[PDB]
Amino acid sequence: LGQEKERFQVLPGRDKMLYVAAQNERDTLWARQVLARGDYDKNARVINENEENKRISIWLDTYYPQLAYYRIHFDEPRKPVFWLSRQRNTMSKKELEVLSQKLRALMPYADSVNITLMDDVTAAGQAEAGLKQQALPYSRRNHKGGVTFVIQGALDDVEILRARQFVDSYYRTWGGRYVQFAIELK
Repeated sequence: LGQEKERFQVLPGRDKMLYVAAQNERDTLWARQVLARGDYDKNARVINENEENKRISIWLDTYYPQLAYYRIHFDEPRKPVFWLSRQRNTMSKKELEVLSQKLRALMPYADSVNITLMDDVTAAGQAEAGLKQQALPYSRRNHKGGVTFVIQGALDDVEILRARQFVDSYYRTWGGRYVQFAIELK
């Protein structure tokens, strides 16, 4: 990979394909272009966290429709970590091993998929803390199966930016399936 060794990871697939793991969309596009140039399109794929999370969510929409979960993390791409709700889980260890097996089959570059339970109260508390940290007025509204944090009042361009970066960061960690943020409209 050369000077690109820090941006990308090449992983072997169970499907005999090669996977290039990228860190963002701009690297993903560029990497796909390089592939589409040397004609490796049929033999290699470029992956990223955001796309893979969307792709697996589609599959879950049809196979595990009532599933209470957060997000998959790929800090170690050969061993992704699937974050599930601790409070809202209904499945036994055996059923969770089945899910993990089916997730592995969907990600040919993954040795295994670890299912890890995450606390809902913690999920919402980390959202609250980040808003308190920036002395942002907000209302926490608890609904059935989620929480909305409504950010209130006017904010300057800097504060609008700093709040958007917090929100973006939160979603990258937790996904947008449980806690959501919104901006007050008056």
